[PDB]
Amino acid sequence: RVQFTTLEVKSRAQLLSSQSKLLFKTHNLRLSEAYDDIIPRPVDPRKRLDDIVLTVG
Amino acid sequence: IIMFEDIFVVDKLDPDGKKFDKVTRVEARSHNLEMFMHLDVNTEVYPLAVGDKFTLAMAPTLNLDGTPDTGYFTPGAKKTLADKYEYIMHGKLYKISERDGKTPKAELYVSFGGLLMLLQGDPAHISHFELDQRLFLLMRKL
Amino acid sequence: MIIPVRCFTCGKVIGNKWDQYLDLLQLDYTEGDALDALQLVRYCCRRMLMTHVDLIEKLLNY
Amino acid sequence: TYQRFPKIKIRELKDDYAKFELRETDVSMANALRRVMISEVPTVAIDLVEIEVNSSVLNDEFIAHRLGLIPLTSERAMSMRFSRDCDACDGDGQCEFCSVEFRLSSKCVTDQTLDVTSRDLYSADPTVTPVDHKGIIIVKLRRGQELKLRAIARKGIGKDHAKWSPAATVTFMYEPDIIINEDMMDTLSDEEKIDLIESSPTKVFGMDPVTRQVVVVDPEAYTYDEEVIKKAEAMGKPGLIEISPKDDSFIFTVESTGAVKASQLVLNAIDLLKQKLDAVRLSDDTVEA
Ligand SMILES: [Zn+2]
Ligand SMILES: [Zn+2]
Repeated sequence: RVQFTTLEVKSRAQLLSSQSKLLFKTHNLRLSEAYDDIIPRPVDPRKRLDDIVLTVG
Repeated sequence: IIMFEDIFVVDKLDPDGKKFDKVTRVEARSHNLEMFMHLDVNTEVYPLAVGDKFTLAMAPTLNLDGTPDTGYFTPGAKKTLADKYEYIMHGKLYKISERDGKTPKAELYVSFGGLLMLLQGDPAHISHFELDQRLFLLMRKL
Repeated sequence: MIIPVRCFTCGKVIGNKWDQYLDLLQLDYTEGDALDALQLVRYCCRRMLMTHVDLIEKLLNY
Repeated sequence: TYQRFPKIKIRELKDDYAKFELRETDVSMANALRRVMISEVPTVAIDLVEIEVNSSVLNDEFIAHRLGLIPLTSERAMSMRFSRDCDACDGDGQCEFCSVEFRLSSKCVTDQTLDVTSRDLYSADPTVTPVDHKGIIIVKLRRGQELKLRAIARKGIGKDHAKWSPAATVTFMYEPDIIINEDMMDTLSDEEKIDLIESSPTKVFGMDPVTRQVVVVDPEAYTYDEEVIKKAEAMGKPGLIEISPKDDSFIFTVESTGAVKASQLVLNAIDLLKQKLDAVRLSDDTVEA
């Protein structure tokens, strides 16, 4: 399993794997979709806050 | 003439490699006649990729209505035989098996020498094939 | 005993190039470099000159 | 159906290092000539010796084996008869048609140890002499040791013993042609091309220092190691260099060891391959007509 950073990298890697052009160690790779979500992180540079003050009450 | 003709598309390869000094089980299926191919062919001398178009024929003779049999082992050129294809094989049929559950479950077992080929589909198309028959495998990639 | 006149496999004559091999081994040349000056390119005719015991100088004392 | 037409091209030609090409023929004309030139062409060699007195350190049967391996010259090698073909002369002497004599005689009387040489064998016929550097050493005599013998040399086929063969190393290669896919050469970087150049055992693939291109220089020294094809096979460019041997255009690297000339070796080979294929069709001609 592998998780890319954005959606365009996945859409490019699937188009590269659809033409059977991804050859690694004399073994073809057929990239397919599988809902696993090994890291529960939203893939968006605007929805990933890194520093925000939080209070409760 | 031609007993069965179709245009397939390569679905998946069983070794899925290159220069493996073996034979690849190229699985293919039709789109206009609902067939299924399981022909073994090596990728080293005849390169095939996942996703292509190729026609396949199956004739009991290659004399083009000039002789009803094959003849000797080494056939010389005589009276413009059928050489329009690119991949010509030879083999003998040995097993006709059926299956239940679905309508298109009639398979076809043939052996072109040491290789194998499965042709699963409806019984209406492969009804012209007898038992212990000497067939051919005309193929051309386009 | 003495160096053989011909190679055991190839057949190239090497019986004469023994005094001029010890004459070039008296200098600071390497054993792998003293055979290139005698025009030996294969390793069949080089193992005769590289590995050979000189038993006649021990057998000539008596 | 009919015959072929082979074409040759001699690159270099000196004594015992003749090098020539052989084009437009299959492998069974370059192999069935090597198998005749390495074992079938007859020369002369010392067969029977007669030791009168031997007082050296080595045995009297160790010298008879070493004396037969001396590369004697042979100009009248095909014009002479064998020992069994010559029923006359009863052996044992200079018959001048099937044998020749040699006379070795030496004695060390001084203080220092003198060794005999191949230039000491005096023959009665000056056309069959040992070739000659220092020479072939035989024995080493102390103060008081002598050696005297009498040798007889005769023409023999090199299939019986390994002393009559005048060809040490006669071989041939296929001389392959290599091709480089220029559409996939720009995929690899500079370090990948450097690592692909350094993976070859022999100097087959070079590099242009003005454009960084893989240029073929000296393609006749590949020697079929199969290390360049397998290097690009386990990389990001499969099928980059496809190497296939030609069915024709061989090259010959013959050696004649000083006994006969290198030009006369392949001539006496094809002059005997014309008579080996001669007694077969005349003995099978009466069953045809
Ligand atoms: Zn050797
Ligand atoms: Zn005689």
